[PDB]
Amino acid sequence: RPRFSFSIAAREGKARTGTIEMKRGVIRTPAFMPVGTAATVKALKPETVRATGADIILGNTYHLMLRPGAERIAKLGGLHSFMGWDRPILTDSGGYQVMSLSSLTKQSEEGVTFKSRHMLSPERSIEIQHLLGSDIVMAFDECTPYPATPSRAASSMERSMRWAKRSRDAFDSRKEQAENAALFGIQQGSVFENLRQQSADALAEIGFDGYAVGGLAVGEGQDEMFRVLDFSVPMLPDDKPHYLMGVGKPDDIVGAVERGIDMFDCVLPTRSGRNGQAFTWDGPINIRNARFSEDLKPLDSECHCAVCQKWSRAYIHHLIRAGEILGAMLMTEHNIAFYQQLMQKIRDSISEGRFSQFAQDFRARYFA
Amino acid sequence: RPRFSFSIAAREGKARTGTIEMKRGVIRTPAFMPVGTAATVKALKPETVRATGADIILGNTYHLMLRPGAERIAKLGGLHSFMGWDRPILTDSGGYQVMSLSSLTKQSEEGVTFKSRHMLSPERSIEIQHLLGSDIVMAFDECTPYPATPSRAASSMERSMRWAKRSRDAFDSRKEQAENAALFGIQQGSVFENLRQQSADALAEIGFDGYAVGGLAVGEGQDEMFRVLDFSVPMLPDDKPHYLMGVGKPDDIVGAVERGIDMFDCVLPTRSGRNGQAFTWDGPINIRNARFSEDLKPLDSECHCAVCQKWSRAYIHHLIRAGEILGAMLMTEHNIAFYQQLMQKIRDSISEGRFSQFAQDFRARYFA
Ligand SMILES: N#Cc1c[nH]c2nc(N)[nH]c(=O)c12
Ligand SMILES: N#Cc1c[nH]c2nc(N)[nH]c(=O)c12
Ligand SMILES: [Zn+2]
Ligand SMILES: [Zn+2]
Repeated sequence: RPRFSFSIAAREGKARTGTIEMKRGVIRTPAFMPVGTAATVKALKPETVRATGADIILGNTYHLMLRPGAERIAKLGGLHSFMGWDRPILTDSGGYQVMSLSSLTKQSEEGVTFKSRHMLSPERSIEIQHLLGSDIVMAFDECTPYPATPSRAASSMERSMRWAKRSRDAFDSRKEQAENAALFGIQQGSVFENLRQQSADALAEIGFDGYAVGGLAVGEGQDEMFRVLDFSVPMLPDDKPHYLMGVGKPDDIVGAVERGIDMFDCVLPTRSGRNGQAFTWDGPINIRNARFSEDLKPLDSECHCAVCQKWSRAYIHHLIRAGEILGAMLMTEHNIAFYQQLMQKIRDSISEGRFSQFAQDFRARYFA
Repeated sequence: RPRFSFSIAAREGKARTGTIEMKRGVIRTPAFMPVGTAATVKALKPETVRATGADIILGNTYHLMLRPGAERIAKLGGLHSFMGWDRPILTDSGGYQVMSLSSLTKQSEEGVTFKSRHMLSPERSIEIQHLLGSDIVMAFDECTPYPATPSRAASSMERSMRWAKRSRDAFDSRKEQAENAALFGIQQGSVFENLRQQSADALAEIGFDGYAVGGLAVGEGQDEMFRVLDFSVPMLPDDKPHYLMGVGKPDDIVGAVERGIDMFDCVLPTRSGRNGQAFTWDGPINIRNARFSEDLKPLDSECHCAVCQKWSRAYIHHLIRAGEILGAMLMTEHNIAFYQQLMQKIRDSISEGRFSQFAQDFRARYFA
């Protein structure tokens, strides 16, 4: 297999379906990436993640650099061996999380220093991702808070683009990395069209293997995110993957595919799983609700996951109410499976030229 | 398969190996029973429990009667369907737990009433076990606290024996239960030989499918428990299973088999698993200890479990230190697997007439 090859096998409007071939495996697109904080997809064995249909998972520069340490994981053989996932891993660069989780920060042109004292810069971020043995490396960016004035949004975007160039060069500098991994740039600009264009252009000029749409999962309502996607994704190179970071709910995902996005990540299925929220084709339910205490149906009536073929709502209800680990396990497995079944339905419907009808049908039921 | 058939296929000194055939399956003896509070073996899918080699698991009258409720589980189809375990289940009667976990109790000849207001009596305990669809029903007893004066120990034992007769008759009264399940009596008497004899005798006179040794897991040191086992187990009918309740550490188990016990249960492998204690043939280790942070070996060098073939100490160390659910999962799977491998080694060595040498060899290493 090649280092990186994105091929589009079918299209419908702005939506696309295909594959990314990399050395550790093939990624079917549009793709949902379970998130794996902190070298684990919470409450799932790797094999279980794979069984739900996941082709790739996300790891985080920020958390692993604090625990257990980037150099340590490198010493132990890389993230894949450490956690037992042998397929592609995309690592976020830390750009977001450093500002999100740190107890104290100092931002500067050089990078960000923080307490949880550490510095994170384009160079270090790319080095950490290297040490982890990431397959898809993210540029070190700044995720602009929402809302943002045009001035501050512009300043932030410009910095991110300078950091994008520094990320590129740091990646290319490391032969082993350049030859075996891929590098994705990250578009910023808040919700402003001219800034998103200048950002798209700076990224394309630098050149990346894929293009992420940053900053649209930090407060924007769906209508606003969709409006920004409407003009923003066509700015990106058509022949490269389009990754919407941090999105999202099943309906976010469907609308974003309708707008040209090929890759997604979100903690919602996992986190909300452990809190008792289960996704269904008729909308999300809270399994803790009293009305499920003697409900013998599965979580969802059509889901093929192992959880739905074996246990009832009533049981899972009991587990979560009891704070039992197996509840978290079952809820999470179901939710990730559901997300993967959604992606398959999306891929298949685009392949067959009936995606717009799928999206309409999905919405009708999900929102009923 | 018959309702109940215990056959002894080989012996060595007081130790025995064989099988219990029941309608839902065969139990290899000596047997370790993972404990399944509250309709779950914590952090394991049923299938995972089975894969470690478990033939039967323990459920608890006390906890399930409070949550989710005995009648409710009966409504939903019985404990086996509810939790997805289709093999034998032994249910404890509540005798122990009511006094152990309840917030307020009133003991009387009729039974125990408690707040966590509920009453538990021989009749209700047996009815609850029925409702759950238990395969091996335990008599409702009183687990005498340790230490105990001879007077109080005698009074407690006598009550337990009256309750044993009431348990027997309540069980026999329910045709469905009498025909498909088994009933085990429970010997009490504290550490006193004459009381253990009177108890053994009252139990044998009543007649049960198996005989448990109660009250030896509530403070007694090993030397004392072994001394009491030394005279107590020969008092029980030889041709019926001998169950030591609540025991124990791997070395407890080996010494108790040496004294004629065929069945064990304990929360140690599960609970201590989640707290970071892993069993090894060289003794238990605490995986949280700093010295495991870059240790690439498996939990144990010889263990065949899935955990030891796939993940390192270093990873599991990281998980538990991070309070990750997958740490609890992996630790628990390993620990139960280890317990089952111990039981297999015991069964095989008795079958081959080299159990006394196994026990000596085990102790030498484990205590090295
Ligand atoms: N919005 C949003 C984001 C979610 N994850 C992100 N990660 C990075 N590196 N940048 C981003 O803007 C975001
Ligand atoms: N010792 C001890 C025991 C552990 N579980 C028990 N369960 C019952 N019913 N009785 C017992 O004495 C004990
Ligand atoms: Zn499901
Ligand atoms: Zn193991």
